Amino acid sequence: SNGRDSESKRLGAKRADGQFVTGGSILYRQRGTKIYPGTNVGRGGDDTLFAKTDGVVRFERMGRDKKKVSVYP
Amino acid sequence: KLEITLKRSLIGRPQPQRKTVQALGLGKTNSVVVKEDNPAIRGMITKVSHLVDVKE
Amino acid sequence: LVPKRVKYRREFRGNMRGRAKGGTEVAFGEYGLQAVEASWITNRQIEAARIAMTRYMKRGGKVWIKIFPHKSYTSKPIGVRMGKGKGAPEGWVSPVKRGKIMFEIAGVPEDVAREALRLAAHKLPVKTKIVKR
RNA sequence: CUGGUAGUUAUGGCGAGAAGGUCACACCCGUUCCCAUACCGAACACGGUAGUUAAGCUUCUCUGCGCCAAUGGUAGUUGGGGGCUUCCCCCUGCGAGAGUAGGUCGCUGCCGGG
RNA sequence: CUGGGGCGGUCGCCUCCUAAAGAGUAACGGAGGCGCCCAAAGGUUCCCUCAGAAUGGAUGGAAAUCAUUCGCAGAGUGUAAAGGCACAAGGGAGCUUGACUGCGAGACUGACAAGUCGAGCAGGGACGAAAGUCGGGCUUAGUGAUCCGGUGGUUCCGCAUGGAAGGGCCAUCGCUCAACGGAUAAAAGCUACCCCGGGGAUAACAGGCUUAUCUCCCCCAAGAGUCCACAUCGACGGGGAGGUUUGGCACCUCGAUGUCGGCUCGUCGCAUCCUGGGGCUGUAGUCGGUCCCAAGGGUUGGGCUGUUCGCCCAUUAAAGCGGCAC
RNA sequence: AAUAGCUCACUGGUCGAGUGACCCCGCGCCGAAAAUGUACCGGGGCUAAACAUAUUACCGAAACUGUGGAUGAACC
RNA sequence: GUCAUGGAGGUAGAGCACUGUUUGGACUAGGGGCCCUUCUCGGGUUACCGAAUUCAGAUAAACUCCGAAUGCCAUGUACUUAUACUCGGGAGUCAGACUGCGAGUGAUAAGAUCCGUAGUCGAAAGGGAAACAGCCCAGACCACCAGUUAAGGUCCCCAAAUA
RNA sequence: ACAAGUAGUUAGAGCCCGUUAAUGGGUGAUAGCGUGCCUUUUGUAGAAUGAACCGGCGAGUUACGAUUUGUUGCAAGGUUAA
Ligand SMILES: [K+]
Ligand SMILES: [Mg+2]
Ligand SMILES: [Mg+2]
Ligand SMILES: [Mg+2]
Ligand SMILES: [Mg+2]
Ligand SMILES: [Mg+2]
Ligand SMILES: [Mg+2]
Ligand SMILES: [Mg+2]
Ligand SMILES: [Mg+2]
Ligand SMILES: [Mg+2]
Ligand SMILES: [Mg+2]
Ligand SMILES: [Mg+2]
Ligand SMILES: [Mg+2]
Ligand SMILES: [Mg+2]
Ligand SMILES: [Mg+2]
Ligand SMILES: [Mg+2]
Ligand SMILES: [Mg+2]
Ligand SMILES: [Mg+2]
Ligand SMILES: [Mg+2]
Ligand SMILES: [Mg+2]
Ligand SMILES: [Mg+2]
Ligand SMILES: [Mg+2]
Ligand SMILES: [Mg+2]
Ligand SMILES: [Mg+2]
Ligand SMILES: [Mg+2]
Ligand SMILES: [Mg+2]
Ligand SMILES: [Mg+2]
Ligand SMILES: [Mg+2]
Ligand SMILES: [Mg+2]
Ligand SMILES: [Mg+2]
Ligand SMILES: [Mg+2]
Ligand SMILES: [Mg+2]
Ligand SMILES: [Mg+2]
Ligand SMILES: [Mg+2]
Ligand SMILES: [Mg+2]
Ligand SMILES: [Mg+2]
Repeated sequence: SNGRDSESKRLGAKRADGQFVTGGSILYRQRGTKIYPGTNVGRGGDDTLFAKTDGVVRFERMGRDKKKVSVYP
Repeated sequence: KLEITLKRSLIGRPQPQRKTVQALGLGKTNSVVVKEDNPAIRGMITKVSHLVDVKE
Repeated sequence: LVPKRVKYRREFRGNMRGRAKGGTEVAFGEYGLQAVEASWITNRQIEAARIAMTRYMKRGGKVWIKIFPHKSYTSKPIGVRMGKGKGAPEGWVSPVKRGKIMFEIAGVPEDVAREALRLAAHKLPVKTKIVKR
């Protein structure tokens, strides 16, 4: 009566902290905001975080319990 | 300046160890290599200390 | 001893590596029966050991059962090939890791406590040591 | 000195106690006008400043709650070895969680009035 | 597909655990969902905060609504689960249709087919004073290709030419094709009358591993035994040995390891049925019981059952239990 | 049968050195029965030729080295 | 490959802050036993249950206030090393096995089965483990009546200690 | 004619020879080592398959297309078919 399961959705980080990315590069795939959009980063309709401009990826803390990813040129 | 001698076989050893031994420049068993004592080389030696012998 | 209900009817056997994380020091009674090596203690073994302790005390002093059988285990009947999903739940066990005080007793003199606990220990599949507070 | 406005994982919070006030801030008085209530000038908005530090507000004290937190030891564990292999032990490196000594009633920037 | 095959179950998609702190990861492993819904449950502006408990109040009861205090979420989030969410992604109200057209640097994911995210540009808008946000919904299921048909549109083609027929292109609709990458528009059984190609890749016999089960031996000792745990037994539990059972596995053999019982011939083990020696006895005696040593020899004629086995008749010192391809 | 009877505990005497509990560790013992033949060290055999801790010599591979030869690649 | 630096990520462990499972107190609510002037409306008792409540103590694959070691992604102006990628021509493979470690299924059985991860076999001769694909040591270009060592050994079979 | 043999191989006396004359030939007491070949397999000395032996015969070819590499000729050209 079991035997079922969906395809795995290859979620999680797609570029590293300190890595140069082009504009539009997906940084993080996630359900909801495990990580929040930082500066020069946007949240897609499925919570995908992406670089709005070229630059270096930086994962920072944004207040005790939360976390964010920025892109600094 | 270190003198590093490969004293055990790489047969039976995991890839990481083989790749470290290769990067150290060692070949056949009892091969010998002379290296400048750095933290980088010392770190390699630590990973394969059970395979090699180290002089000065 | 049986869980009143369970989130999941079937469950991994698990493992018994390491010293029990808690319940390694007698905390309620004077004397305790400490597991020296790891083993599954079934509810049928806990009852056997409890009655053996209790009968010898003659409704005198207290008996704490410090382990509870939280983990179900399943079996396949004889004449059933492997596969076709997990077998039906058989019984209930407490994975007892080494150093876990399984029973404790107070309100009887040392000799009776020490005797009660050796009678209890002979019903358990694990090497035991009698320890006091 | 106080109003505004930021930054900083609560060492910044909560709770308790106390003091202060046209220099702002506040409550406070009114519903004529703009504007309000799925009813209500409570709120929101607008017009006043008789009244008051009681509250918020600001400053000061406190470790009751939280929060932060070593050292040491232990668990675990990469690699390397042993066993009597439900598991266990030794060597090398890394090393928690808990608990404890202790720390904390914030720190930092700009702007206006004083 | 399948721990042989059949029967049963399953077949596509989503969430979790398994999954070993990136990603990925199997089993007829453990749990649940889906084949939609919504004209607002969508967009935007502005405003807001839930559950529960305590206490007091008419019908009012434990629990309706009202008021106060305490309440980081113990609520909610259309719908499983996970990840999120109180600057709310949760709750109100006003206006709206961005649930827009053309696209799209660049990424993710993927054998392919497909799938996913996307700043930004233009057209023309919604809301907003503006900033700005808006290419559906907190996120991730809600789907199905091609071929062939149907309808709509069209500065495309139109077989001498003008037309037309018909085709193309753009948009959209029609099969549980669900065995969900869909053999066809259209598909059930028996074979012991069978045949060929193959396989020890895979079952039935025997062997092997395993030993749950089985037989035997033990530990503990509550009980039983006229008193009396241990003459003889022994619950609840616990620990072994053996490899005769019931099983598990599929490792040898399918270019054949060809058969249950009986007959003939035995041989071996000892966990001993008899006979020999001994300890204990609930051993007065007789007749027994039980354990230790002991494998030298011995260990049956019939009736019924194909029957191993069993039951029965009649014997015997005894009518032992196992192994050796049962 | 009840009595009687023998014995201990508990004391002086003789004798003239040790004697009695409990806990921990090492190594051993019983528990230990299968089928052709010893048959659960390969054998012999071992009281170390076993085990523990420490040490040092040697043996031991087609490993590595020596000598000679063949050969692939790369670079001068 | 290592060093350094940065980062994502919730496993081992641990913990009980949440969710479930759970033991023993203490504490009141109540209902049910128990007696009852009573209409069981109200009292007095209880250890018969009880749902909260705190105190102490446990427990988890599908719990997490916490959280490693490793592994992974990057960066470097670091030190070693020698591959990488792209496009073409040609393949074979799609029965795997065992061992160690981490899991599932199983009985925490299997030389079982199914993944992960490393190794060896496969496709690897040699030495050791009596014999013994998968264990330990170790990789055979050819010749040598040379040498040194590995695992494993050194009383005899049998090379070396009756060290 | 006291021996346990995948039949050899390495070591090797003894005896008998004498060549394409070179660290030669025949035989082999005795000692060490040693599980045919092929196929098929995770794995075969295999108690899996195939072959009694010897000899002969016995399996990727050709045509026409495609593509790619090499060679040669000519080259913004190259080349003819019937
Ligand atoms: K026991
Ligand atoms: Mg999966
Ligand atoms: Mg969407
Ligand atoms: Mg190894
Ligand atoms: Mg089947
Ligand atoms: Mg099977
Ligand atoms: Mg993962
Ligand atoms: Mg025409
Ligand atoms: Mg399909
Ligand atoms: Mg017939
Ligand atoms: Mg046939
Ligand atoms: Mg088979
Ligand atoms: Mg098959
Ligand atoms: Mg069989
Ligand atoms: Mg056989
Ligand atoms: Mg198999
Ligand atoms: Mg045959
Ligand atoms: Mg006997
Ligand atoms: Mg008969
Ligand atoms: Mg037979
Ligand atoms: Mg060599
Ligand atoms: Mg754990
Ligand atoms: Mg966990
Ligand atoms: Mg297997
Ligand atoms: Mg493995
Ligand atoms: Mg093969
Ligand atoms: Mg080999
Ligand atoms: Mg050998
Ligand atoms: Mg072979
Ligand atoms: Mg030597
Ligand atoms: Mg010798
Ligand atoms: Mg002889
Ligand atoms: Mg002779
Ligand atoms: Mg034969
Ligand atoms: Mg033949
Ligand atoms: Mg060609």
